[PDB]
Amino acid sequence: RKTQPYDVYDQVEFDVPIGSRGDCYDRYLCRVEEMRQSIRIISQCLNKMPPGEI
Amino acid sequence: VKQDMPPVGGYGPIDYKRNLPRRGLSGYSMFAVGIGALLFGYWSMMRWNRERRRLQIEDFEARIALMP
Repeated sequence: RKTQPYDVYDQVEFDVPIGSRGDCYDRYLCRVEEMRQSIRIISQCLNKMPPGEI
Repeated sequence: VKQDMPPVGGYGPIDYKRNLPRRGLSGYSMFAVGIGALLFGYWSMMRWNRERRRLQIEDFEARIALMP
């Protein structure tokens, strides 16, 4: 999503969580914070909506 | 006239912060609470056991005096 933005993902502020120790609990926290980043992306998406056509 | 669904002038924010209050109670004080309740129990237990020893001494006197 970030390196090759295949759609309009390039124009929202979000930041992907990274792991450090490479670990399953750490992976769990990574998933939960990707959810919370998805909350961010929904908020900015609703505020940036263009009314073009289907 | 057009009747799509845009936001109505824009939308309010939604936070995404991790609300964890770390309450708490300053756990050294919780040790103070636990040792205080523990020692309360020891003092009251001490008093009650020694008075029950008194009344058990009365029961010893009962079997002593009654026996012959």
